[PDB]
Amino acid sequence: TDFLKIELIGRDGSHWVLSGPGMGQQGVTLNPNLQQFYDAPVKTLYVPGPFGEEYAGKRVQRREIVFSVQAYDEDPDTWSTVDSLWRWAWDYDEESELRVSTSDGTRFLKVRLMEEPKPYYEKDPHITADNPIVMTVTATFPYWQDEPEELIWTTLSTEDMTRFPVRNDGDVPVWLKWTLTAPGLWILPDFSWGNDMYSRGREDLGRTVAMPELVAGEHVSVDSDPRVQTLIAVNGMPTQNRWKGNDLLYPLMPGKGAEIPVQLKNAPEGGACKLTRPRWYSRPWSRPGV
Amino acid sequence: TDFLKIELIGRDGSHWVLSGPGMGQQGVTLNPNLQQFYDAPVKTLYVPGPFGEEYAGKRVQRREIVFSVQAYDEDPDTWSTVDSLWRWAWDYDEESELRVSTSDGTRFLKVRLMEEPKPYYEKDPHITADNPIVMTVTATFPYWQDEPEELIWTTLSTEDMTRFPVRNDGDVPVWLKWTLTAPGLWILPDFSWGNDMYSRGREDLGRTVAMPELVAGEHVSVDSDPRVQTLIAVNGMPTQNRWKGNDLLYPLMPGKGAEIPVQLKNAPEGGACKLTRPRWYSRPWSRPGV
Amino acid sequence: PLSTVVSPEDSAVQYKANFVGQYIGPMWKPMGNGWGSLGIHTHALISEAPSMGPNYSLFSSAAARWLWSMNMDSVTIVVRVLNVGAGKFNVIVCADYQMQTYLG
Amino acid sequence: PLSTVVSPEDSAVQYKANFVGQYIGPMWKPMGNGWGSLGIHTHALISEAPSMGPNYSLFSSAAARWLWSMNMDSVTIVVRVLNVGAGKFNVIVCADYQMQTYLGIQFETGISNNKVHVITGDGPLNWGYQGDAVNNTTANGDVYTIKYNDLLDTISCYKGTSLTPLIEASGLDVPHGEGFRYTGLAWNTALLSPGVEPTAWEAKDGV
Amino acid sequence: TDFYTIKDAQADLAIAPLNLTVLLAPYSTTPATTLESPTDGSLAIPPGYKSVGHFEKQAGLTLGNEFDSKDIEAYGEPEPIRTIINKRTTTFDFAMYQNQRNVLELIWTQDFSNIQPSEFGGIVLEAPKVPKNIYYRAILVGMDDRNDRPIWLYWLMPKVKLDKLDNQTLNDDNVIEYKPTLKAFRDDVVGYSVAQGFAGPGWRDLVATAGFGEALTALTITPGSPTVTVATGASHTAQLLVEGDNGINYTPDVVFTSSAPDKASVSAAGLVTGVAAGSATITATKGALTATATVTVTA
Amino acid sequence: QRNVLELIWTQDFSNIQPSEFGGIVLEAPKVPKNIYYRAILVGMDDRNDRPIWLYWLMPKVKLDKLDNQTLNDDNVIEYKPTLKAFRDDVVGYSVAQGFA
Amino acid sequence: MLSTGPIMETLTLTVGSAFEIPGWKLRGEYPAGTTSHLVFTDAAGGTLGEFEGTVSAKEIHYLQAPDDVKNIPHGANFQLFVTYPSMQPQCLYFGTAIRKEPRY
Amino acid sequence: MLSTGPIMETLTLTVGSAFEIPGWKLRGEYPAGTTSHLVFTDAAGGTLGEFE
Amino acid sequence: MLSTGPIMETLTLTVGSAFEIPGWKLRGEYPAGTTSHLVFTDAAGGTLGEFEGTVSAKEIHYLQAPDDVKNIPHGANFQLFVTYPSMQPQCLYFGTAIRKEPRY
Repeated sequence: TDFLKIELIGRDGSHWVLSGPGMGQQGVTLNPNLQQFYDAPVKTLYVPGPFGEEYAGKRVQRREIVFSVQAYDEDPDTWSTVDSLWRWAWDYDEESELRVSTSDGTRFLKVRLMEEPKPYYEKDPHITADNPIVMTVTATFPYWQDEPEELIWTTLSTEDMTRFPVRNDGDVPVWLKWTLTAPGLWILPDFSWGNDMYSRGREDLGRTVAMPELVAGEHVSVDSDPRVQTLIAVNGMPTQNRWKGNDLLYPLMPGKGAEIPVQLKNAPEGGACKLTRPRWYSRPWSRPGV
Repeated sequence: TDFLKIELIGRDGSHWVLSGPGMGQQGVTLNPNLQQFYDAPVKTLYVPGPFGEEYAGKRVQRREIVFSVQAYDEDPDTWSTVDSLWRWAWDYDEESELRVSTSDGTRFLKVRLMEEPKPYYEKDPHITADNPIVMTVTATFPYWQDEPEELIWTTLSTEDMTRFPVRNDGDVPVWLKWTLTAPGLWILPDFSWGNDMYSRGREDLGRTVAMPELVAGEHVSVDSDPRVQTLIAVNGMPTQNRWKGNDLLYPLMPGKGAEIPVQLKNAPEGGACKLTRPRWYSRPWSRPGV
Repeated sequence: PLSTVVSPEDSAVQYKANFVGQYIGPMWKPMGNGWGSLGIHTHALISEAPSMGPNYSLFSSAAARWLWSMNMDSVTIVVRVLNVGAGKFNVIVCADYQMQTYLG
Repeated sequence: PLSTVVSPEDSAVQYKANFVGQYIGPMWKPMGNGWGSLGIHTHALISEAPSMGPNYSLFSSAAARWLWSMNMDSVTIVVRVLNVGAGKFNVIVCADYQMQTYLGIQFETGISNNKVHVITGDGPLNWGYQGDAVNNTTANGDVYTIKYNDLLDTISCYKGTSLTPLIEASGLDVPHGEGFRYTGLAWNTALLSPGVEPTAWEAKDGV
Repeated sequence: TDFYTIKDAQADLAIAPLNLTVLLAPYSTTPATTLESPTDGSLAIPPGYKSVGHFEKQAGLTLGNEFDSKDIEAYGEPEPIRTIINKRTTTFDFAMYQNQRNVLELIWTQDFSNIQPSEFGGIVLEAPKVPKNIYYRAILVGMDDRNDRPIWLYWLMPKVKLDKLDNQTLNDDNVIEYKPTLKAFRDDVVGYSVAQGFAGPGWRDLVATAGFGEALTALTITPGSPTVTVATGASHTAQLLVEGDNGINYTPDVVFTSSAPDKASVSAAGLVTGVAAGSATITATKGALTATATVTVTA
Repeated sequence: QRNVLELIWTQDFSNIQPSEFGGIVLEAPKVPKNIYYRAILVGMDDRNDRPIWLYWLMPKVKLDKLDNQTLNDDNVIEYKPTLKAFRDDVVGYSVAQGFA
Repeated sequence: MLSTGPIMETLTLTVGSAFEIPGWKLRGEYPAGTTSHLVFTDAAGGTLGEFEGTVSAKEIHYLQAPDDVKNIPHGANFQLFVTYPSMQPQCLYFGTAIRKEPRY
Repeated sequence: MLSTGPIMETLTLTVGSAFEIPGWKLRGEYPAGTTSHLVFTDAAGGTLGEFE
Repeated sequence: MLSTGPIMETLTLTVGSAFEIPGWKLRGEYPAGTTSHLVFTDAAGGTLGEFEGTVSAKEIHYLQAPDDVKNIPHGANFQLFVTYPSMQPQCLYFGTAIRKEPRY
């Protein structure tokens, strides 16, 4: 259909249109009955309670997408070429992109081979030259993503302050990334947005955390993502060591957004701040919500 | 049919008529074979005995309602809008209301997404624009609820007494809630109603318990249900901490009712009392019990 | 929905503090001098209400931050105060989380 | 099942506006002259913040209403304005959903009418005056506080930092309560050039 | 209203395929968008489409339509509220007699373009080792000629494939016939699997009755002041177009006459030739409707 | 005619414009369209010049199936559809029978 | 359903493209003097755009330059009203306005 | 079901649109002088509308 | 669907081959004065290419050069507008460009 277009960018940069307009131009089409593709798998926890069990929170699970493709051509030699190219477009160590484009834009999922593919029919595939490949791919990050929004603020003043416009249009919280130049003392927002995950939802409404003073050449990446370390110095210095049990704790909650303040002081040569905000969605397509 | 209406009010306040008069006006209807919807799941306990197993008690269990809905529209773009709205009407962390209206009245059940919904057919949903969504929702509180019956008694006297008519017309015991102003020493009834759960059914027929003397501004809520701390003060004072290890012990058993007495003493201003009797039922519809 | 609902961030706030109970309370967070730097002084010799100040058993200066923030930039503070002796008393508005920069 | 239906205890609410973006935005519902009757004037000649007014390309007098409604009868409106010409600027309090009946404070700037009035509205763009007029010159960046106090049934306007009422009125016949808690602005100019217009606007429940 | 008026049945809208033919083209051939010639509205078969010849009269030609349906059931309703047609499969079958190259290619799913006859004309057509999935473009066009005004009704299938082949019995009194069934697939380039169309002077008569477009009520004509030359040259003849209010050219249907043949002599097709200088009246009539034009003739 | 062809092809041919010479082309839809109609099946028995009109009202009918059509050089082309009746919410019935 | 309502629908917006509603999609019977308008709205109730349709005898036509529909975002609500002479306006099509365009 | 009873039915309201119930939906034989009225109440029974 | 919307589509591009959209697929009635405009852009929105089609009575034809289409990579967005005389441009087709060529 023209309302939905599914593409794959392989690990080698190959482009395949599996469904939608232009499907099968590269020889590979998408078969029906694809599972764990739309909604992010979330499991809920329950503890015993007075009336049965009480809700105790939710945990999102990694995606296990099991789907199938047809590799087809009129001649067995070119079918073999197409089948080899399709196999080359995948790996276990490194991930390939899977884009879904609809009237709500284009959202992609990074997927890798969970196990070896199951190709061909019961007989040798050169007879039909049109064979199915069963793919069991996995998404370690189960959220459908868009291109992250990047903002740059550079200044030549010793002391300066700016407001970054930030907004979470997705249905899941996102974690902000900062890239701060050195030297200088940076103060970054860590607003809770009403999140009671530390019982300080409104006490931390305007929370700001002051990063340690940076020496020359100590450019820092400050990622609030729990997967990675918060402070990473580009030169290998232990910048987190001089930070005294303080941290970025709060993601950008869905439906929330404001002009978050970033302050720079004691910067003899000015400074540059880069803000990266991810755009995570639980579905390949969804209308905006607020 | 016109004898039964089923509604959903989402976490965002959207209104959906799944079944009954006006069903499908918002694009979503209800498919047959919905389970754990009528009777509250209860498990009975048994202990070994000389003649087999002896009755040991009952425990109510949370509801695991698996039901299918059908989202339909003539054109795929509007169908996509309908499906997105239906998905937005649900959440894991917060519950949405599910109302059943019959000749017995309207009773609601608060349900949340137990796991990710399973949408669409094997092919892409834009072909048909008429697709089923399988929802596995859960009810942590398994009883069907009506709006509680509330009564208010105000007095300007330093010492006074009142009687509240109370009667459980449902099939499950309900736990009373009180809201008492301050200052003043309140004495509240905790009648057993002949409940032998503590082996004191006849001894506690006219049991009354005195709340601790409330200081000015310390209006309290006294919720007898076990999911909630009994005494909670408005100004954050630890009233139950002052209250010496007492508690409200008995629910209002089905079929029981009386004019329960409330006593107020040492209240120079004269105070107010509010009694909230919940209306819990084990089925979406049932004739009144006597 | 946004017409009917009112967001917590979009709501005027009103805070009070009396100190008549002779305890600091959970709404004041000490700043600069650390935990336990605040105290309540009765002033029972004169007909006066208790007042909040530094913990003079340990410190001669102290600071407290109201636990919750305001919802708009324009702000009004009303303080009924007592001049027991010599000292400097700062009323602080438009402060950051750690009270590093403010007007007063 | 409900014994009584009681109106929810709506809390105090506050709103801000500064007119920095490109267009007016949906938070300002146009009135009187219909949709598309409002615009933003940059005022870069005097090096000031952009202001909100009528779109003089096709209109002269225009009214706007805040999309949301105050939750209490008493209300405070703090407006920072600019005087880049001659005209009339109305701060509108206790209006209905159509700005038919309302109280208001009018700032007139002109050769002989540098004054302030208390006005009662007859439609969004037509009004009558109550009481006398107080002389008042308005400069760029002037801040005015219009407070309606429900307990005293009074409308007052203060200038700058002083707490003495620059203008006052009491006992005016305008309905209050639910359905009459809408605020707004209005501009009326004889010419097709900006006169007195706001660059900053704040509303708050209560006084 | 009486029953006959309520029924408003028209027998002329019953079209009988008195003659019929099937034309197959290789999948590389440009598909037929329409069979009506843009010049004069005659039947125009696109290049690359070759007929299969005769086919059995008794078997006819069967167009099979198969619906896959799914009933949607409501919880509060006993009967299905809706049904969904997932797909409509179109096939057609016929029993063709001739033993020509395209017929045999279709039967054997092989390309016999490289088959070279032996010294005495003999050929041998071996079946492929693996059956070959070959697609064709089909035109099934039939003619119903009534009152010398034929109606060509046709089916265009831009993509057809041999789905099955019926068993053939050899009888010493009957010729050998090949009876294939061809399934139609949806062509991405043209956007449909099967299309039905009508054309011809009879269909032009019956368009308004069938209900496509609007009824013919005004008979307009090409600009009514054409200048023509008596002397032979470029402007010695001028062509007139007769159109209806519904944008249909009725020139073949109308009758061309000249009130003053001396000035401009009009032919049946609608060509006025300048013969003598002056002015002439040209009238084209159709039933009650008529159109007129004043033609200027210069020496 | 147009309504017969629309019912057969599950398409709305109101926008079909005949060509310059009257020819039309009716393409089958990309996906079959689920279209509902209202049906009146009225028959007349003429007895002694006092007709009896017996009719069936189906406020909601859908094309359920279409049988194979055979082209024969001696028979006209006929379209034989089967129409299934559904219950209409506005009128409250799927099929009604009446006399007049 | 005692009272009929509108029909839920979608509108398509594209940058640099004229916003047009063909009259054959709004065919009807409209006496002379019949008006029709279309209103866009955000989630708070504010009007993002108001347009008037060209009501002819048997159709209603909408046609707007891309500049007018530039500011309406993807996901806004729309209502379409037809006011017959001497009668109150009635809603024919309500729904949502999607933006079908290359996203940047 | 010996006694006549009402039918559970729903109503549709739209902002900015005229509320209307067509006559062909409320059919039946009504002699002269018959009066119909529609009453809208809230959750507590308080009347919030009445129409003829 | 009430408004006229673009159709999602893909354009194939080949290195060393001439870009061409055959006229038999961009059919429709085009009065004299009609023009066509094919716009190629990147993720940011920077204009990679502008092309003008040669419209006819019933078709729109595109034919460019490999030098012209060299700068457009795979995944570049495109949109095809048609502008009738005395009318605003209308987006017939939008979508994406893929490359059918030996990848390097």
